[PDB]
Amino acid sequence: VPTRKDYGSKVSLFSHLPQYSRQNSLTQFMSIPSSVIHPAMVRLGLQYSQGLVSGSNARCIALLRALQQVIQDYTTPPNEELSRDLVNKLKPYMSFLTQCRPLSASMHNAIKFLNKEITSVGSSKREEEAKSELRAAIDRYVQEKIVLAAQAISRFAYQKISNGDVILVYGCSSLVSRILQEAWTEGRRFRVVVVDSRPWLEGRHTLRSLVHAGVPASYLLIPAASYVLPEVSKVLLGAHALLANGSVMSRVGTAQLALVARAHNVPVLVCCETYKFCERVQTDAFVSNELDDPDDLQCKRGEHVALANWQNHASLRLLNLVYDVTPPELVDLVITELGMIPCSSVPVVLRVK
Amino acid sequence: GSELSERIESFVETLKRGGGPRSSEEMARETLGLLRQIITDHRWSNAGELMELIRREGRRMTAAQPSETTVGNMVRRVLKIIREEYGRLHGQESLHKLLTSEDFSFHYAQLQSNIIEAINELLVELEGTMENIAAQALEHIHSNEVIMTIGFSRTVEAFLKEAARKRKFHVIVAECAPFCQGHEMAVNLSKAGIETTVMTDAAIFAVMSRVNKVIIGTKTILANGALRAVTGTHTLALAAKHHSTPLIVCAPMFKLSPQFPNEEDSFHKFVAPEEVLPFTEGDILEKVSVHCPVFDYVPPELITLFISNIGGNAPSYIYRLMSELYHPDDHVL
Amino acid sequence: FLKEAARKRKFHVIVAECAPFCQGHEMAVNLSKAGIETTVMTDAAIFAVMSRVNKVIIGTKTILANGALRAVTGTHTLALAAKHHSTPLIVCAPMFKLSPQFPNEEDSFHKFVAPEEVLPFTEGDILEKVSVHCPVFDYVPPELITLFISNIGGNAPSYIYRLMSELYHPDDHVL
Amino acid sequence: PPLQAVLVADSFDRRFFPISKDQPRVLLPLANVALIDYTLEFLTATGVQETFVFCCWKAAQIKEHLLKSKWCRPTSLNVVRIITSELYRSLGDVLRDVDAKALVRSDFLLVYGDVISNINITRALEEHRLRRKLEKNVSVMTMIFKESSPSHPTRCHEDNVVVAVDSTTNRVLHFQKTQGLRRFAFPLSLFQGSSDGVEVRYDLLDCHISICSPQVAQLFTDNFDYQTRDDFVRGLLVNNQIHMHVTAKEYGARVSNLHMYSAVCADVIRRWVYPLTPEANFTDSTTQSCTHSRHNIYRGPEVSLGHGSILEENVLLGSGTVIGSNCFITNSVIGPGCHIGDNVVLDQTYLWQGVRVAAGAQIHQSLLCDNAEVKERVTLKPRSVLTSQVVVGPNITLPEGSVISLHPPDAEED
Amino acid sequence: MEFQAVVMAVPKPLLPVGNKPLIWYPLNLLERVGFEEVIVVTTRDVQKMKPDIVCIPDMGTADSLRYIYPKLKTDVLVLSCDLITDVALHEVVDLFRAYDASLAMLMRKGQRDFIGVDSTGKRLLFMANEADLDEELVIKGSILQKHPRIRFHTGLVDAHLYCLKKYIVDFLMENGSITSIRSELIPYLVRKLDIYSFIKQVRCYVHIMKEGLCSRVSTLGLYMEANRQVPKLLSALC
Repeated sequence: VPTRKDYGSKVSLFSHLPQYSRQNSLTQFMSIPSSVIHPAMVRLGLQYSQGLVSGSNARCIALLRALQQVIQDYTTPPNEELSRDLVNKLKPYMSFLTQCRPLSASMHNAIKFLNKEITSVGSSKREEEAKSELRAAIDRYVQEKIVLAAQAISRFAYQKISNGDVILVYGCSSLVSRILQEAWTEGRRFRVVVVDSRPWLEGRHTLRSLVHAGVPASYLLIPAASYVLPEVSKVLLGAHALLANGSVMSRVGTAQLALVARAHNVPVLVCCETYKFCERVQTDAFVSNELDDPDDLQCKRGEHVALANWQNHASLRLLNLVYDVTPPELVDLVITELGMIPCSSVPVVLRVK
Repeated sequence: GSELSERIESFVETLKRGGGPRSSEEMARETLGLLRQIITDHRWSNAGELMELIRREGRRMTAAQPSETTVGNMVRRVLKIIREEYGRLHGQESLHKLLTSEDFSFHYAQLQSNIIEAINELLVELEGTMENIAAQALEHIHSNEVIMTIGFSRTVEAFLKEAARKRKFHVIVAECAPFCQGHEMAVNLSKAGIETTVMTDAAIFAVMSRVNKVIIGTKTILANGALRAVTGTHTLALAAKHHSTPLIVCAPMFKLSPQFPNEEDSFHKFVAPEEVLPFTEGDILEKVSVHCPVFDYVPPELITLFISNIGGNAPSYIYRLMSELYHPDDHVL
Repeated sequence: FLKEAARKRKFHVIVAECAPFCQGHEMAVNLSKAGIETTVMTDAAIFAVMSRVNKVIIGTKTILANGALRAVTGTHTLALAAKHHSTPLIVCAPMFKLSPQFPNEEDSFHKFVAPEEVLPFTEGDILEKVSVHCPVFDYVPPELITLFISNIGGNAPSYIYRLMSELYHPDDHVL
Repeated sequence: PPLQAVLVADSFDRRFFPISKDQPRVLLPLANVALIDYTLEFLTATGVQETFVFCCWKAAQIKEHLLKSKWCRPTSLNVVRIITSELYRSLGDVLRDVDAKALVRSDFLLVYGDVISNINITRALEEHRLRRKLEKNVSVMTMIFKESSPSHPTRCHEDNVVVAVDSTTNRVLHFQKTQGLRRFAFPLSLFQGSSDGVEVRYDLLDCHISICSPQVAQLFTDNFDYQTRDDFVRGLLVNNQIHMHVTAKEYGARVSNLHMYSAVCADVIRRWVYPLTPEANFTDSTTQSCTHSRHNIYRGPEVSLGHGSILEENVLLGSGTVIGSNCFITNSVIGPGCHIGDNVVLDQTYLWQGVRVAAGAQIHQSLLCDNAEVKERVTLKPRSVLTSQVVVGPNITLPEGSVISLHPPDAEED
Repeated sequence: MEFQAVVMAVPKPLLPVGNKPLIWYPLNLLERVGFEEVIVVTTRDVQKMKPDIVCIPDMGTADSLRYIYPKLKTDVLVLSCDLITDVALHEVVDLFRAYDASLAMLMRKGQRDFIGVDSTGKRLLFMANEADLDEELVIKGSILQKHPRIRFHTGLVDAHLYCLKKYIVDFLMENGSITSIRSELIPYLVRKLDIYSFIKQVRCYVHIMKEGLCSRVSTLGLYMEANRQVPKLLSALC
């Protein structure tokens, strides 16, 4: 498998991060009937590259379904044990998926759990029995780590929402949308303020999700967040990962919103599951991040595009960050499936399980 | 002559309907010229009638557009000039005056002439303001420094392009989401080879830990040292205060307004929601409230320095500069 | 840490020599021997250049039970300067530097040495009326620390209380 | 050459019949401002220097309102010429009279008396002038469209059209109305000329704005059976070409019925037709001054809001109003000089000048015209219309779709 | 595996195009991109990767695809014997993998059939024949409601390169009322027992090159044009 090529000139501060282009892909230098990589893995990597699956739990679910299909299509070779052979076989697939798009924390945790489950397979176990048990374990993981873990968080966040509240959300989040919909269904009467940002503009995925539910929702961009915050009662933010030092790694417009919310005495709430907890730490968005396609910053304002041909200018760089890190002092409450714990109890949950 | 009437009406509709002079300097220049033409092409025996008609014109101009404070600033400057000339040809409130202590009905012939000449000097000062801010570039920018700016400002652009001919540093431009005018400034800076970078507003805090100094401009400055800047600037000021990063403001003298932050619900400029949410969304536009404020308020405690044509000052001294430009009786106009 | 991070990256290193024991010069020479673009400065300038520093990385003699530090003198000033500019402060310390004691043994926390290092003996008759103190160590509060790097990985100060409970017994704190 | 315009004030239809038999449609207050005022402001903002207003139905009221307006002042740059005639029957007659009098000399503007828009027709005008320079006499008319959605409240009504335009050169090859059509039929000759790029567009909101040529009036004079613009467009394609221009960052809509009026008013109050906002006072009048406040709250001079009342959403309160206690007014427009009682709940209503409402009323999605009175304990269901001088008795709950005026046969009497 | 290449030749596949067999051009296209095995459905006299020749005793495309139904086990890649092109095959299957399309066809521009491609250029919405239309073109209302912009093409040439799923093959096998899939099944698949019962919606995508050979020979003029312009194709290929 050939390595993916870099596109454009990266920033000096982010020169250690890969920057790819959505237009080009690796499937041009691969077999049409895939042989080295599994066809399901190739489809998943193409969907990750084209941006068809652009979430956090959705990416993990798609990866787990592709892994289930691979295990179902897996056949152990002679003279080899399944425990080592499957682990050695699933490594190039993860390398190709990382080449397509940098993996998320949920995907890393799922890969680690599946590797542990495969390594913990006995030798005397039959092939079909082991494959069926692995599929059942993946199904139970999906059930009790995403589906069952969201209902507990929705039930815990219901007692924190009161009548007449003004909740401010940001971007697109499955857990936040589910919590708001269930709170409106239970009987709570409030209104939501949706904040969005360029170039993904995924906040509209939540806005039209609330109007279809009946919740009165407003829409505005992230530069106008300090104007609407004086009327906001509480801020509900989604988390892509909770680091071992209490910091919150999420969409690039999260730490800024939490900082501006602190200046207005607005409590900041973070919702995340226990399967997204990382044992690693991070103090700034410079050591580990993701550089998306820099051609997405181009916008047509008026008649022409100011960034139509930015490659001609030598000293012109286009930075398109994806993730950012929020310090623990800006987070007031963290809602998980175990209960409402402070932002400093992240290692404890990492130690219990 | 009715030519002045046509000019006044055209200027009023140009301010009220859309954007006329796309630069504060040209706006102040045309305001000063129109006020001079009003002073010349009108009959006033004493200074009282002239002051009254100038006040009425400035009031109707500010009623055409409340956010365009440069017109009101120029009107109040002309009023103050008339006041000094009348006081000089005839013969502020403080504790000394309150312990050791007037109408404009008298008539003078050459007075008008003097006033004209006074306006004249102000005119020339205009074509200095920009460079009078640019010449102080090397005194606030050293080599190998990371600088962040937001939006498109001619003053900050001149500052950076004048500091780059002898130094070399890093410049980051955060484009505003409603009006992405930072791309034009980024291209104009990269055309001079300054190693410019482009980013969004959501990342303003993310890279804030790797910025040594922030340099911005504004639309107008309040009497308490506050700022009426483009939206997203309050977030930048908060991020700079969180990391203790100095924030420099490049603004000339004609951007000082004696008004105080007490005119809420009209401080920000609201435009059509087409910029934030497009019209092709569908049926959801009937139940979603979309607001697109153009300007925002920046408190004085988040500012470190003010660079103007007179030099560098602190916000805690702005109250004096106002007293040296406008009269306390012309604050309400 | 610095000589292992320099074989694949290139960055700027500044070393502030302590006034009583100028041991920062040796570290500066050892770093410059590997080509890391090292700079030497005094303690009085620690704040002066603090506006142009992205990260501070230090070590310590021991770590208290509440996450505090017993570091070399002048480190509390560095922590205050890093907190003033919101600069992250990283602490490299192994597991054998954790002490269950709490900051309640004042008047003996710092190590006092002969005043010869601060004021020389050849000053004259003024040495009989001048009180000279040369403390070697100083106390650093836990709220001025951002991260702790140890052989087990990266942790926060607000978790140090657990690590102690995983290393020592509550009946052996007084010894 | 100076840009001219032809403003057809009289809308030859009876969509507002219960309100049309008393006052013309171009004088109905949308946001306390007449629609003809919005049209004149749109014409003057784009650079029109001469306008020909044709009035047939109730021409005296429109004429005096125009003479009392700002565009008829000697200091205005857009000269308004009121040309009233008593035997006008359709837009075709107006265009034939224009051709007879030879009023226009170049590419002029064709709009109706009720067109709310902030479109600046310069790019479209330049394209229409450049296209007419290459060809001899092609491109006789250029229609203005707006990109929209088939689910938008403004683009779901009779005016839903579907076109088959050439993407290389914007030219209308087919035009038809989708009134009660489950499927659309397109002729096969459309793919005879280019056969490379031909697209069917269904996301175009008809703004009823046209940049026409003097040949349009001649074609209307030749074909005497032509009545409206749609007939001309449909008859010219089956036999000269018709091009189009689409805008995406500007607003344009023609009020034709009640729900279109509601959508246009809701867009105007929500600043969708900026800079034409209620707080801007583009009419330059002293009785329409207003102040803008959070959540798009428009407050006139001396509104006298009572204690306990809540303004929750986009509202407009005129001058001389007075509101009682514990009121709930939202998403509604209140005309000048109104008297609201206590515990009144107004939502999506439109109260004109002189409307008096007693305490205890619940009005949702209803129109109350001038001098409308509501007694105590009255509930108005949505889509209820109350014309002028209508006083509904107390303890009476009107059903949905109730239209009551002083005239017997329209829908109901007093 | 992932696909199963099937080439039907129902002679023309033995016509010398550069002193080479005609059917050799698709077979060369099938190789250089995986495909270590191919199925060939040809006549009795047509005899010579690992080709799997099948002899057919009309027998059009559909009843030939359903004639080898017990041999197909995965998604099918149906081509024709008379086809010369330089297309990157991945550009087609990239519409079959990412979007999980039920049908992915390859076409080109011609230097009668109405093809309603949407704005993005990939999704296929309308596909009709001039012979089936009586007087005018009829478009449904929901199709225009979901997609307000439909760009129509008429000067396109079909390459008979179709990537199809397995339930479509099951539909063709169970329903013996469809022949010449290119003229009967593709407009039925674009039109959205039915296929929904066999799915365990229906999406059709089309790829266009506009800058390639993509020439399916069917007459004397096309044959001579392929003969004339195959030289530098071989210079870039061999």
